[PDB]
Formats: sequence, C-alpha cells, structure tokens
Amino acid sequence: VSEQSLNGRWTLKFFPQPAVPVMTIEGAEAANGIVVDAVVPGNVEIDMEAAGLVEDPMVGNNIYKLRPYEGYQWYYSRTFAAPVVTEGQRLVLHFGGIDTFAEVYVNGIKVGSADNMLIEHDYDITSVVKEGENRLDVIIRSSVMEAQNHFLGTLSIGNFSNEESAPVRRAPSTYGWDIMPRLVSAGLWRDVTLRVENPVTIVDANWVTLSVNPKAREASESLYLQTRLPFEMHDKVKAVITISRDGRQILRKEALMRKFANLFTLNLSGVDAWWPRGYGEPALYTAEVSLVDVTSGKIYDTKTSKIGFRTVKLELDEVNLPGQPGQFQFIINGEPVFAKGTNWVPLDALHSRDASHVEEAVQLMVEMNCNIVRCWGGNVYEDTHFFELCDKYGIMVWQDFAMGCGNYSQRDNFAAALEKEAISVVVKLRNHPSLILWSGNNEPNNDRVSRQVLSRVIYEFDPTRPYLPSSRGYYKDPFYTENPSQFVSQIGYHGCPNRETLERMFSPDSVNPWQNGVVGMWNDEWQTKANRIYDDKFQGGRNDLMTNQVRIIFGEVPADLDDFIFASQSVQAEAMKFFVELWRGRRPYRTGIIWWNIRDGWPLLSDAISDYWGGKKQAFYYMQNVHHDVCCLINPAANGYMLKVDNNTLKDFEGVVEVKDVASGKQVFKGKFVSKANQMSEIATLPMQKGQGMLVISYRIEGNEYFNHYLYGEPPYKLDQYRKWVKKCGIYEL
Amino acid sequence: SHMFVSEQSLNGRWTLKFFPQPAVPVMTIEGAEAANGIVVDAVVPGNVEIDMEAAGLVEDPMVGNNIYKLRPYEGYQWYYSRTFAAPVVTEGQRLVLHFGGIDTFAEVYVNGIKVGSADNMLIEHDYDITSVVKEGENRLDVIIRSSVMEAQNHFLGTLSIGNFSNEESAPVRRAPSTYGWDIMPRLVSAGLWRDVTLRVENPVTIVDANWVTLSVNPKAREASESLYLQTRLPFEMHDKVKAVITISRDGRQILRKEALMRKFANLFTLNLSGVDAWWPRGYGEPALYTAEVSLVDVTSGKIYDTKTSKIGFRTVKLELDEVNLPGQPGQFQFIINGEPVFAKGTNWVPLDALHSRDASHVEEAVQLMVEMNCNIVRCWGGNVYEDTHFFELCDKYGIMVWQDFAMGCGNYSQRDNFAAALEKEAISVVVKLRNHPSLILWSGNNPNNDRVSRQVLSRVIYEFDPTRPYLPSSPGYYKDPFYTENPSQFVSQIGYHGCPNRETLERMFSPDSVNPWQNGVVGMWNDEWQTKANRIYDDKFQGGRNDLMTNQVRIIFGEVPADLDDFIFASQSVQAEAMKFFVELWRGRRPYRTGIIWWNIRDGWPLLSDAISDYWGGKKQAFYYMQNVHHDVCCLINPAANGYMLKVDNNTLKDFEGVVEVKDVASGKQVFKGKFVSKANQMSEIATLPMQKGQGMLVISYRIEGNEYFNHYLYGEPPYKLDQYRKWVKKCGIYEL
Repeated sequence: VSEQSLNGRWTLKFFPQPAVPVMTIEGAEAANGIVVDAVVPGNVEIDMEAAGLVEDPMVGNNIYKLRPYEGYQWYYSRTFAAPVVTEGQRLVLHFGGIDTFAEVYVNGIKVGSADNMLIEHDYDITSVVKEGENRLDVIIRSSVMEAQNHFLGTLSIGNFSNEESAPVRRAPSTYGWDIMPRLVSAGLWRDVTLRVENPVTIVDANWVTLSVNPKAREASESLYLQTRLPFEMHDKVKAVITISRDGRQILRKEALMRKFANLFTLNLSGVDAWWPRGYGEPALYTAEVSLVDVTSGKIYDTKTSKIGFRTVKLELDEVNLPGQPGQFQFIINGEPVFAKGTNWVPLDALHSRDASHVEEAVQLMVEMNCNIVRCWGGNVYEDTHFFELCDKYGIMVWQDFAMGCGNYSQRDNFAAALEKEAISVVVKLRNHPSLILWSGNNEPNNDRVSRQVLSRVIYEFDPTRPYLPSSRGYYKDPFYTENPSQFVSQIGYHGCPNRETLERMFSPDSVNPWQNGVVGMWNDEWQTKANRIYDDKFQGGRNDLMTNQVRIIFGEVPADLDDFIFASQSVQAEAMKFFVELWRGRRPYRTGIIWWNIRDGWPLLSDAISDYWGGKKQAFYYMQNVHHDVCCLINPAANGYMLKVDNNTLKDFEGVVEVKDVASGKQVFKGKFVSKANQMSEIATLPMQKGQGMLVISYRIEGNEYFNHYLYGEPPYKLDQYRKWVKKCGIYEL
Repeated sequence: SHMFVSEQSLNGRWTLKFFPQPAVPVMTIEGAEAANGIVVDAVVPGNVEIDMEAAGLVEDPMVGNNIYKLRPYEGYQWYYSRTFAAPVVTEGQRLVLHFGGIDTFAEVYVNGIKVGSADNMLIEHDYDITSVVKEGENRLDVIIRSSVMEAQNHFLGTLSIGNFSNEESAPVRRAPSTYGWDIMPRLVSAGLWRDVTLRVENPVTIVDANWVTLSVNPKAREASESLYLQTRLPFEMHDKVKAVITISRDGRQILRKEALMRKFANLFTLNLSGVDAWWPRGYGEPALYTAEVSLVDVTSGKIYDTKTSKIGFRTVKLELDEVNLPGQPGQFQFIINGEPVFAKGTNWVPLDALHSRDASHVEEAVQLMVEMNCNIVRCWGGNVYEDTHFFELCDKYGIMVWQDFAMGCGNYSQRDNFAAALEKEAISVVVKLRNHPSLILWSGNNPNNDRVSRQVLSRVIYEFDPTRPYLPSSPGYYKDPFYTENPSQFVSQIGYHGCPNRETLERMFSPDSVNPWQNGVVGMWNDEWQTKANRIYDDKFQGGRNDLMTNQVRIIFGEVPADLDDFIFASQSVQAEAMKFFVELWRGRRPYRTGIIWWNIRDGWPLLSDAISDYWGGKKQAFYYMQNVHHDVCCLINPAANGYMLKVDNNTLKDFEGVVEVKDVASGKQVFKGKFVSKANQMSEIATLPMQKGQGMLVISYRIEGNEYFNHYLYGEPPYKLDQYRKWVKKCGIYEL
C-alpha cells in the first residue's frame, strides 16, 4: 500500500563499550562519546572516514588502525513522519540489515532485539507510533564481546574461522580470512523502510515449476499462496494470477479466496524453458498475484516477480566412488549440464557498498561465460538483485549457508538461531530460477547443523532444490591430474595484481615488493596486503606462494617489478587454463569445475583473476578463451598430445581447426571436426613436438575465428622467451 | 470406574453467548460480556449448531443445501457460562474440574480466575481449582475462539499447502474431517462436546493403573499380567497404605494380592492360572476379566481410591515380510496369541459431524460390525479419538482396533512447536487407551524424514506402550487389474459408490430434488445431489464425484436407468457385487493375503457416499452381500485363467467338514457337489469349475454342522441386462430387492 523509505542521513554516536553494554536509550544518551553524521545504508567506518576520524583502510597498513573500534558501541538515531493508518492496517518497520547485536526502539519503546546480520528484521510498530514526528533509535553493541557469553567446544577452537565467529551469526570473513581483511564493522548495512499493510495482504507467494517441456513449449507452474484474510473477507476476495512476458499476457486465472492458504496449479502453453548459459536462453516470465475485492474491485495487495520454468535434479554417481564428494552432476530440464564458473567471495568488507558492486561484478561472469557461481559460506547472503541478475544472464547459483571452515555448536540454542536464519533465507530465495542447490559446507556425518537443522529447513520449505550436507606447486603435479572428483572446486594460483593497483594500495616507498633490495623478502605492507589479520611482524608465509610458482615455471624470480608482474600473472594464467582444459577434456566423466576466484573484495594480494578496482589480470583473458560454448583445446597424452573439442550446448557444430608451432610456423595439424552437442569429441592425436614452445590453435565455427594456445615442454622456461611466444601468438597483450 | 470420593456432574443447561470475533480475539470475561452478542440456551455435552437449531437460529443442515448457511459462524466466538455449587473438601483433598472435550481454542475461568487455556479438542483437559473456588455458588466461564482464524497465526510449508486436508487443519490439533472432506461435510463447529464434571480426589489417590499382558498360554489357561501402578502418596502415608489387586470374572475371584505401599510407583507381577485368553471374532472368545486396584489404610481400612476396568489376556505382534517387497507398506500380518489371524473389517469414519452426538451412535454402530462379523476396525485419522465406551464394546465383542493418530493425508510441520503439541496429544491418548485388549496397533499414517511419524509419535509408543506395534506409514470395472493385481498383502480396499435407500433420499433431499436428474436429462445432477456428494465449498459445477455412480452402472448394466427405483437397484448392485468380489478375492488368495479393511460400514452425515449404510441406519444392498462373505467359514468362487475355482476359507482355529452344492441358478443344472474339509486358519481349494456359457449366476449352498449357508458368483462379462440380473437375484433367493 505504501513504502516510505527511511534511508538517508542519520545521527551516529559511538563510544567504547563499558563492562555492561548500555542497551538503553538513556544510557546511550548519557554515555560520553563522539557524535558524527551517518548515512543509511552504511557501515560506521564509512561515516567516520567521511568525518576524517579514521584513515583509508584500503591503503597499506591502515586496516589495523580500525582495531580499537571492534569493542565500540554505535547509536543510530533519527526522526521520521509516521503515515496515517486506517482501521486494520499494519505499520511495519523493515530493516534489511543490522550489523549485528542491537536493541530497536520506537518512541522510547523497545519493539525488538536484533541478533543476526545476514537476514532481515521486521517489527510491528502500529501501537507504539504517535502522530507527527516519531523517534527511532537503535543501540548496536560489540559483536566480538558477545562471543564470550558462550562456552565453545573443543572442535570450535583452532579452526581458520575465528573463534569469535562460532557462537555468533555473522559472516565469518568479517573476522578475517586469507582473501579478506579483519573489518568486523557494524551498522545498518541495508535498506530501512516503513510499510503499510491492508488487512487483506499477501504473506508469501511461492512459485514452483512442477514440470517443463522445452519441445511443444509447455510447463506446469504452481503457486503456493499464503495470505492474511479476515473471516469477513472470506468468499469476498478473489486471487488474480497473471503470467506475462514483455506486456503480452500468456495466462490469467481468477479464483475465489475461500481459505488463507491455497495451491493454484497453472498448465501453461507457448512458454520457453529457462536454461543456463550455452544450453539455451534465460527465458523469464513476469508472474503476478493480486488480492482484489469481488465487489468494489479494490486491489488490497499485489506481489510481482520474474520467474522461470526450470527443473533441477542432482544425479549422484553410484559406481565411481559412490559415497565420496564430487561424484554428482546437475541435470537441468532433463539434460545433464557441465558447470564452469567462479566462487562468489565478498564484494567488500564494508558490506554496505556491496549493492554498488553487484552490477559490475556480475558482468565479469557474463564476459567470462560462467553458467554457475558458488556463493561461499564465508560471505553474507547477497540480496535479491544479485539473484535477479543471475536470472537475467542465466548463471546458476550454488548457495552455501553462512558457516565457515570449522565445526559449530551442537546444542539447542545455536540450532534454534540457525533454523531461524535458514527459514528466512530459504523463503526469500526459493523463487529464483538461477538458484539450484543449497550446501552445508562441512569440510563426521553427525553435525546436527548440517544433517538435521539446515536439512530440515530444506525438507519443509524447499523440496525443489537438492541439499548437500557437505562440500600448491606445479600445476601438472599428479595431485591435480588425478583428483577423482567428477565435480571439482579447483584451488586458485597466486598472481600479482596489475601495476596500477599496486601503486594505489601500497605507499610509494612500499610499491616495490622486495624490502631493502633483497629479492624474496616482502616489506611490511606487502605482508599486510595478504590480510595477516593481526599485525604480527614476520617474514614469509602466504606471499611465498607467488615466488615459488614463478620459480617453478620461470626458473628464478625477476627483480624488476614489471617483469615480476608478468611472471606471476602468467603462471596463474597457464595454471587456471590447464585446470579448465583438463576437466573439459575428460567431460564424459568430469561433470563440472568451479574455480577460485573471479574478483576480490578488498585491495589485497590474492589468487584471484581480477582485483577490487576492476584490474583484470592475465588469467582472466587466458581463461576467457577456454570458457567458450564450443572450445578446442590440447591435453597431454601418454604418447604425445591430443586435440579435443568440447561442446557445452544442445546444438551440434561443425568447423575447421589449425594447430601449428608459433616458434617456427610449422603446421602440426589442420582438419575438419564435428563437435557433437553436450559432449567432448576427440579430433586427432597431435604428435609430440620437441624441446619447448607453444602451439597456437585457430578454429572457425560458423564464420567466426576463435583462438587458444598450448604450452608444451617441461619447466623451467625462459621468461623472455615466453613473452616472445605470447606476443608472436597474437592472442593476449602485455 | 475410578471411584473418586465425589464426582458431581456439571452437564446440563448452560448459557451460550455468540458474537463475531473482532480483529483481536476476546479472551477475558470483561470483553465477553461487553461484546454485542446473541444469547440462547445451550446444552452440555453439545455443539453450538445443535443449540442454535433449537430456538430457530438455523435450519437443519442435514437437509439439502442448508449446510453452507453455517459458514459465517466459523468466524464466531462462543461464550459458555454456568454456575455450580462447590463440594466440601477436607484438608489435603483436591477439587479437579474435568473437561472431556473442548472444541477447541479457549480460556477457562473459575470465579473470574483463569484456570486453563485450551488448544486441542481430541484430548481431555483437567484443572485444579482448589485455590480459586469459594463456598456456595461459583461461576464457570469458557471463552472459545475461532478455530479457522488460528491457522493464520502460523506459516505453513510447501508440503502443508495443497493436500486433500484443509490448509487450516495443519497448524491446529483438531480432527481434519471437520474442515471438510469427501465423506464428511465442512462443519468446524465448537463447544463442550463431551462431559464436564467435578472430582474430589484424596491426598492418597491412584494416578494411573497400567495393565500389561506379558505372556499368555491359551492351553492350560495361564497368563502373566503386570500392573504398572503410579499413585500420589504423601510421605506421612508411606508404609501406612496398602494396595489391593483383585482379578475376578462373573463374581468369582481369580486373584487377590495385597502389598504395602513403600513408594509412589510400583510394579506387581502376576502369574495367573485358570484364565482364558482374549481372542478376536472367529479365533475364540473375547474373555474379559474385571481388574480392580485400591489404596486402603492398613489401620483404619478406609478406601482412599479405587480404579476398576475390564482387561483381556492377549499378546499382539506384527510380523513383517522381508522376502516379498521388503519395506513396502502392506507386507505384514497380525499375530494374536501366537496365531496368525486374517483381518476382515471396516474403516471407522466419524459417526456425526456434530461429534457431541457421537456417544449416542456408538452402541448401534458397533452392532453393525457385530452382524457384519468384523474382527478388526481402523479408526481413521480424520475422526476424533473415540472414548472408552467405544473400546469397551470392542473388548466385549472381540473386535480389534487399529488407531491412527489424527493426522491429515498431507505432510505436517517439522519444527519444535508442532511436535510439542503432538507429543502432549499422543501421550494423553496412549495412556488412556493402552489397557484395552481390542487395540492392537498405532499408526502415524504418512519419505521417512518426518519427525512426526518417525520420532515424535514413535518415541511416545516407545516409552508408554511397548506392547503394541507402531506403523509409521499407512495408505472403473471392479475386475480391472488395478484391483486384481494389488501388491499389498494387508489391503485397504477402496470402496464403490452406492445410492442410499429411497427412504433416505426423501428425507435428506427437498421434495423437488429427490429425483437426481435436474431438467430430466439423465446424467446431470441437481445442486442438492451435487452438495450431498460432499462439495465442501459452495462452488457451482456439474459432474464431479457423483459421476462415479453412473459410470459404475454404465459399465456393469450398459445404460443408467431413468427411473429412480431402478437407479437405486443399479447403483446398489454394482456396489454389492464389487465389494463381494474384493473380499472373496483376498480371502481366496490366502495364505499370501493377510487382511482386508474395506471402506466403509456407516456414514457420519446424510450424504451420497461409498458406504454400505447411511447415517440413518439404512443398510444398502451391499451390506447384505458382504455378510455372506464374512462368515467364519465361507465358500466362494474366484476367477481363474482357464475356468473358475471353488474355494473355502476358514478364519477360526477349529477344523470343519461339510458339503457344497453349486448350480446354475437360471438353468437349474448342477455344476458341482461334494464334501469338503476346511482346515482351520487357511484357505482350501475344493475343485475347478468348468467355464459356464454366456451370462448368468451360480448359487452356492453349503451346509456345515447342520446349518445351511448361501453365497453366489456372477459369471460372464459386462454389460448385463438390469432386469435379467434382478431375475437372477430373485431366483437365488438369498437376498431381496
């Protein structure tokens, strides 16, 4: 009926938390602290940096300066004008995100308490609001100190996930990880609105695709409609269901409301199925349900969403390692699909800025041609707009519940707070066709959280998607080339980011990685930029992976910064391309490959192919030519090489292919291949070449020339000769 | 027979005030009297529509489309009010207000003090009103709220939305049928539907007396009974009260045991001799023994409490089958007292949509199963758990009972709040009924991840009734392979439609609607005939469930008659032949088949249904056909691949001899005659009969121990001439028009 936004400029008052959390407006106002101007949605640090109280945490060795504020309390306060409500209307205050532990007041009357950061919090403030100006106050307390209110188990201590994160329901990466800083932060990081609800309102509209037939263009969509219906409005309200696409109506059904909950089955015709990238087009149809009066025609409530007709099933392998992880394949609309995609790490430590990055970051997966994406359980749950873009661009979604690496409490209190979070996120996202699977991310089979709690929520609230109770040297080491997992989550390879980002994330005297000139030893800022979480001065650790991989492939490690960037990005590009080629090259058995990762969430040194500021590394372009729907590649063989072609679509393709040595120009093979649909077809057994070099391949499919290469030989290689081969190949630059 | 020192009844004339429920429901006496409502005279035990039909507030729902008129009352509140005289209580005594039934959500008040809040209509509710009652006149107030609006205080799951069970029935603990089914009308109703009494308990009182049969030897007349007695015993009365156990039958005392109460809970192991076992119908006698336990002072001899009940020495065991379909429901057999019994009985659907009238129907409805000779009955989980008197009659006539927990066909919640309500309900009904020898099995109906069926209800049976099995899963042409090739050994035979007797049609339908065909066109039904096929909600359509009546008479008799009397004979004969064929098919396919539970012997409302008897006791033609195929020893004929097959079935533990004569009723030509030896508790094939020509009927006349019994078998293939089938029936002489 009405949704007045409460986003804007608020009043933030922060002060160190005493031994007893204030938890009262009086206490908060009486506390001696600093008052600055805030912005909702926003994270406290942003409101302080705009006021000049803190320095930029994204520049080198400044993330640590935000340490004392992890034990501070925050006091958001504003005034709003309440809307006039008629008899029977509700007035709901909606918070999209409170980080995290906070008490909510309306006109000095507590209307609720917040204990989660990943889900929404709604409060009925109808009987507490006055006419005219009303006051709204929330009192956030230290999340780190809330952990000491619980007794951890032996399993919950010592894991990479910080022990302060085990008893609380916040994103584990905020407490620190290999790929993101320790910036716990706090605040209203999402929208804050006011809603008016008529006595006849729609509580939930759950769209479920029973069946779908791509041929003959048929589908069967069900609507699980739950409504709040006063008994005098029974038999007097009718539900109006409308399926449309680009204004054109496809189906319209009306039925009289005779009970609060109903199941309306719709057998549609002339509709297209929703397919992931390559295997078809993302067909979306606007589905709208309305509760209107049969007499006056008044529209009491209307809910609208873009749905898609898709059936998902997880076929488990029962021959090759029947119980081991990875022995599964996704079946979409009866067709077994091959999954190639990235892992979705946080878009920002200050998660209030995630909404601004979701548009450009999803476009990274579009150019990358990813048909899947796994939202890592260390990040907050993305909002509905992320799933709307994944619906639009046909990128399937693998959602992990927000639980990091480690075991969690087995007691009733933790299981209750988790069930509340699970039911909230499931009902919110169970209508997006991109979403295909929920996961527990355990790595025995006794964790109640993974085999009783998160399972039971899916059993009752989402029976359409499957639930899984559980999830460094030479890239050709048998460790990689013999992993029996059909479906794999390949680890990343470290790569120095682009030079432009180095000069922005590091101070001018620390841009050079080698401190005092000695190659191999990293300065303090370069050590901090791998997170380090706490400022424990030391040498080595994670950054040594960058020089070890450069040493394995290119003999030594260069001293010049420009040459070292080319080295680290090349060993990352060839490694990732080799991993994707290997799994696509065994596609009859290999079922999918998700890799790590496509974009960072902070200016840090990492194993990603693109940084926070959009600086695409070389590994992005190498793998972009290996994610094409129809792609030719070369895999190592027992007695030579093997030229293959993989097809991740439902259509057959024909074309020619020409491979030849780039160092000399001698042609190795040229022929005509027939790439059958949804399979890998072997072209010919290319003969083993001699020494080292690179084989440039060029295949034409339906009047379009595509390119790819293959590095042959055994390391070490001369770096100036690899740059010579890449430039003469004429595919990638730098 | 729990001898409380005082039990004063509060049943009788009450004061009912009903009014539409506002946004926030009324829960206080202040708001109840202040609400603008309507006051009439009520009767307890009773339902609100019974009290409103009196004084002319509503027309008879049992007649024509008058039911849907009760719709606005589903959002009404109901305020029962009364005044009672408090009995005198000595120091240490307790005054308990007993409620046998409260449909459903309600707040109970005594002298303006809330003594209780209710949320279930299937379990009893007791409250201690010692510290709230005064002397003389006390006021009793009950404020019942709308059950339908309570469902909107819960969020249902995808599974709970869209089942044959109303979505409103899932979050609430009420009989699912009330919200409307296909065999019972929509009538949520409300009101105190069972007794309301005042009880005075002594400080020394019996909390529970649980009788358990550990072993039984029918030969030599031996048994081993256990008594799990829990009492309320003040510590100063320890070592001063003795328990007196008395097992007796027909006045003669079998066992008497005295023991000093040295603790509140005890177990008494009894090894009796000269006692008979309790058997179902056919397999023996329903031997019952009156069991009495008393708490009496060892010095003064004053009896503080006595609890008496009749029990039966019987052991039940469910034998599973891991050879043919290991794990599929229907592969089991009941073993009573070491013998595998064949179950032939009915499903038990509600006796009345206004369940306050159920108690008046149990006596006659049970008698229907006695003449029917049912050794088993399955109380459907849409009815309300019946009261002790129903199980007492099953104990008396040897009818085993299969009780299903009141759960709907659909899936339910898996959260803690619903499970807590269901555990309370399960413990209450189990402790109440765990002493009846008739009860043999509990079922939760309903993958296997359901907390309700595979945890909540199982845990209860585990701790409170480990003597009975618990099953966590339960369920055109009548010779179609859909019926004749059913994999289940223990089957729940789906019923066939049958037009009720003519006298019923004239009483339930208006005079202008007694004829079924509106506008005279055969095949189309008038609105009343559409509603009486149970159309929960008043949505006008054509056909639907009623079309099954004409489809069956069209397959069997070619064309549906245009005369009402001939249409009755058609629909009742296609049901009589179908259900007779289903029972003869399972009784003839033993020992693989283990039992058949047909649906249904009696309806709970004047409706057109698949039953063999209507709400007013009108036995349809199928009722008499089934009686000749439900005898202890029965001769029948089954279809074979290259002919027929004359068989005899025995559901007793005794052998029998006799002679059988099968002849063609039309020609009079004898097809077979000879002596047969029916061994006990098994099926014996007599001989293969040659394939008779054309259509007709074979009459079976077999005598056993100087008693002539009769049966028949209709051969040929449909369609048949209706007047020729009537000719064949009259020629047999077994049944009547």
